[PDB]
Amino acid sequence: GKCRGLRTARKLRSHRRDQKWHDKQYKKAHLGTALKANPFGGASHAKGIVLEKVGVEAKQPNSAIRKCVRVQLIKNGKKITAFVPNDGCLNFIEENDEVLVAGFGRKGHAVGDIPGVRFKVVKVANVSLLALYKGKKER
Amino acid sequence: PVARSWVCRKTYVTPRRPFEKSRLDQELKLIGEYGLRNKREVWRVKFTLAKIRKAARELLTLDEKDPRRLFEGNALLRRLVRIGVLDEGKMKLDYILGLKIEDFLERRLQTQVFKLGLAKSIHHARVLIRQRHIRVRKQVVNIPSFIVRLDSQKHIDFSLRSPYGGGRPGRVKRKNAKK
Amino acid sequence: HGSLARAGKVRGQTPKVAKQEKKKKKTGRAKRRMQYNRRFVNVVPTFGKKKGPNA
Amino acid sequence: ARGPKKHLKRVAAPKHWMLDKLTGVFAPRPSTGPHKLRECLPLIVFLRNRLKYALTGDEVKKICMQRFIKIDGKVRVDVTYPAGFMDVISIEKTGEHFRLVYDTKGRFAVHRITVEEAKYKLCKVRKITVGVKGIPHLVTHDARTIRYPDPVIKVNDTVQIDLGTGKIINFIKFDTGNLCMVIGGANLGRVGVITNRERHPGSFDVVHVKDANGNSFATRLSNIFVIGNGNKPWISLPRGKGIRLTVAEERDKRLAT
Amino acid sequence: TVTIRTRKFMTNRLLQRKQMVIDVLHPGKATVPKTEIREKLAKMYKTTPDVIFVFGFRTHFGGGKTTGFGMIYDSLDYAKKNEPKHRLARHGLYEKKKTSRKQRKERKNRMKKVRGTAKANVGAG
RNA sequence: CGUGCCUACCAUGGUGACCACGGGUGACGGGGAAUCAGGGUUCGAUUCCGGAGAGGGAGCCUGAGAAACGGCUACCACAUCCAAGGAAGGCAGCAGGCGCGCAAAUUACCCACUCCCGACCCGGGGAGGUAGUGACGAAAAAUAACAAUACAGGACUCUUUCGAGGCCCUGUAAUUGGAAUGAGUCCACUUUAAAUCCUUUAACGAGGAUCCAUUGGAGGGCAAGUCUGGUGCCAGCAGCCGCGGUAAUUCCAGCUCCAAUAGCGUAUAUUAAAGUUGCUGCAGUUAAAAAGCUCGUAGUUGGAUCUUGGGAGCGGCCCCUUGCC
Ligand SMILES: [Mg+2]
Ligand SMILES: [Mg+2]
Ligand SMILES: [Mg+2]
Ligand SMILES: [Mg+2]
Ligand SMILES: [Mg+2]
Ligand SMILES: [Mg+2]
Ligand SMILES: [Mg+2]
Ligand SMILES: [Mg+2]
Ligand SMILES: [Mg+2]
Ligand SMILES: [Mg+2]
Ligand SMILES: [Mg+2]
Ligand SMILES: [Mg+2]
Ligand SMILES: [Mg+2]
Ligand SMILES: [Mg+2]
Ligand SMILES: [Mg+2]
Ligand SMILES: [Mg+2]
Ligand SMILES: [Mg+2]
Ligand SMILES: [Mg+2]
Ligand SMILES: [Mg+2]
Repeated sequence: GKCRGLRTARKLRSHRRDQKWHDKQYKKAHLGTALKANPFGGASHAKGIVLEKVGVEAKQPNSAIRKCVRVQLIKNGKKITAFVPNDGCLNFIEENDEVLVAGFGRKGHAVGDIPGVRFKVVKVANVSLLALYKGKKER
Repeated sequence: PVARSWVCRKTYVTPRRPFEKSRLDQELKLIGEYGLRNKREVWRVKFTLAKIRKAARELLTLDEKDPRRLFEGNALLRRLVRIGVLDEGKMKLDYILGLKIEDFLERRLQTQVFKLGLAKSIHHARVLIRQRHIRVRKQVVNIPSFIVRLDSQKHIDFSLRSPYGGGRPGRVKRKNAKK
Repeated sequence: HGSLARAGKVRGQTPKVAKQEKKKKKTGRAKRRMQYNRRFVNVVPTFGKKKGPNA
Repeated sequence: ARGPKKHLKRVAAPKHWMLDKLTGVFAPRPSTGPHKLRECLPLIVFLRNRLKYALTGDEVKKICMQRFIKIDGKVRVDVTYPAGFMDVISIEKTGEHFRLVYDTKGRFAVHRITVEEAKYKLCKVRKITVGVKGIPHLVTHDARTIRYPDPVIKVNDTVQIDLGTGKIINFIKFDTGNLCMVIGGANLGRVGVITNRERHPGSFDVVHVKDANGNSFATRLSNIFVIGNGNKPWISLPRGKGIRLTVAEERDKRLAT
Repeated sequence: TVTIRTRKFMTNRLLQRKQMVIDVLHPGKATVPKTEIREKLAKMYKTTPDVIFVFGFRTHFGGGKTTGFGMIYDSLDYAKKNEPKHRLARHGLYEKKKTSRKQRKERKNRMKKVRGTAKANVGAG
């Protein structure tokens, strides 16, 4: 039961402009609470300071203990658990270091095996964990 | 502020599907036949063909008596005749759509060189067009992916070069050793 | 909560293997040339049922 | 901004100056003169770009201030004195003489007419008025103000003007059946006979023109310059009657070579 | 051995000069210097070598043709007057002898600081 | 200059559900950019047009032209030198520094080009232009091949051939030449204001220590390992599905492969894929969805009906209605 007259462009535009809000992607794109609620301020990366080294549980079909770093942010000031990727790198991270972090696959969701950690460590003291992993430079 | 130029065309298209078994085999046999470098200069030919097809469909869209259709149709036909993809025959627009991919690779530099001799195996023709050993009229050519215009098509003859001109470029080493 | 002791356990306990010498792989044009010649020009004697690109 | 501008960008230059992209940031802004900047032509572009007399811009400043170049019989000291449609350019020490008309495409061209036509210049009447003690005045698009012209000059007429004494001679009026030349709009450089004018009270009248081989255009009154008297041009005109050919006719001409 | 031709030849009696586009041919040797081009053109036009100027050159990718712009002058006064001083500088007729920055600008600011006689003193020495 | 631009008097008006008024913008506006059936959606700080502001905000002289800030006056907030009596300050101009960050270049050279200003052919211009940094991005493009000789891992025209091979593909850390030519090393031209870079040319410059292509990946999606050794729901991998609890096609290593190639992985904004924002072009019995029903203004849509067959002429004109006066 649509509307199809020649003079109905106002009704069509107003109804579409109202019904565009119920999409989740549009409402978190153009409603302010998604930007001013999360960390990173809507940016790709952020620096922070290591607060502590935290091991957390995994889910039930796959049980393990993941290794993460709690981070005071330089920019915003919110505390973040961030996942540290590879086999080592918990040894490569020490207390109170400048750490660059990013997201995983989509910022609204975590990874499957991990409960509530949304963030991935890229660098420690301006050196990547990739270089720290496959014999490259140093801390 | 500054004003020099700002214009940038990508003669280059990434195809959509990354991993297709048929597409990979088709482009691999195309590479192996016409002796190319990598798939970016394969996709050059695909982008040029797609541009000519979009121009051809935009011309076939309009009415026959239209002056823009007549002018741009005759112009595109003259461009294809000067390249050497078409004959001097079928000047309809639909034959342009009848064209395949391999014609541009067939009308490249080194493939026409290999048909006209003095070349000896496409992968060695790659070296012969890079190292200055194959020419065109009076402007010596370095670049492989050259469009041989049909009205020249013949003048491939190269002066002051080691197999035809003369000089001791590295046989000077061997003959100083034979001294 | 759990112990943060074990870290890089497997990569530490992994025995090292000497990275033995490889010949230089041909690059670019020559690589694509042997890619073509390895499977398109002398694999047509073999029959079209089985496939063996690595085993 | 604050007051008048004092520059002009090379990209913001009008199209018909045939200027380049990679050359420089600044276009020559022409001086304030008797012609508008949208219709003018700078002397530095005229000597430098098209005629290939001087490679650099400074050489034009040297020759003009060494007095070689005169406009309408007298020397302009400026390097950027603006020209206009239908102006005399004479050059003294080298026997050469130029006239500014329009190409069929819309551009200025070279037209090497003689000193016999250097003497004679056409111009369009802008408006007419009366001044002190009841004397008449005529105003030219070339910003000539001349008193006691004639009583029988309509507003949109053409006066042949002399550059010796600056006094008028042998006017020509505006009438159905006169040969005119277009100076503006999208159809400039078109030469044809005035067919039919429509007069509106909405301040903008239209004129339909035909030429040889019967092709017809239409334009507005300020874009119109009457050039002849009943299909007879007063002034010699370059490239035939300056008819615009066709895209296809240009292609066939260049194929005929 | 080398061949100089003139393509495009402008007459300019406004400046008392003659301009030409110069094609220098090369089946052999490298790009010919300023001397021998000048002598070969001065012989083929039969005038004096100290008055013909030439500038600007490309190379068309393997032997080939180098294209230049050549000024032919009649008189030395017209040569000195119609040329830019940087093209005088190849023949040494014009010099400024110390082309440094901060000299003109620091003289400007020291003259903008003080006034009059001591201004002339510091700005002249 | 025209005007509620301001004064005085008088009238009581003006706008709005066709979205007024009021908030928000991580909003300067356009010409444009990205995105490919078509239709759109998302940006447009930024080289062109136009507007605004020089720490906030106010006032003003000169001048045709300013509420100018590389002009002035006071306040506020900073901040310099002080002999403590006072002086000068305004980089969101060019380089450069501190801070801020995820995030950004040398205190260079020149008025030679472009044009601009002044009394003026000559002065001056961090406006500009040239060089240095520059994997923002783009174009073209070697990276050791190349034809060889020989051994054949052996395919192919076909003869009992257990091979003629005037074709061949490829492994030859096998030899041989072209010792092809380039990157670098440097003379000399040119280039340019002065150099530089490119091109040109001379002299060197390759036999695997060469003059060395990496980035990711190999269960499915998704091209490519049911190879080997460790590891034992631990470590860890994996964007999802999932793997790992003593044989792991998935962890860690080696070997062999796969894909793109001097550019690949990653994070994020955003477009198509998404006919999962649907006007073209979606649904509404049961999956999410037809208001409890009805009246009703604004909106939206609204039956039919009023000028026709012909004629002249070939192979567009007049009327029997065809522009009236
Ligand atoms: Mg997810
Ligand atoms: Mg301004
Ligand atoms: Mg009042
Ligand atoms: Mg804002
Ligand atoms: Mg598109
Ligand atoms: Mg579109
Ligand atoms: Mg602006
Ligand atoms: Mg202002
Ligand atoms: Mg200013
Ligand atoms: Mg400042
Ligand atoms: Mg990996
Ligand atoms: Mg593996
Ligand atoms: Mg597969
Ligand atoms: Mg991943
Ligand atoms: Mg649906
Ligand atoms: Mg239910
Ligand atoms: Mg339901
Ligand atoms: Mg109603
Ligand atoms: Mg009706």
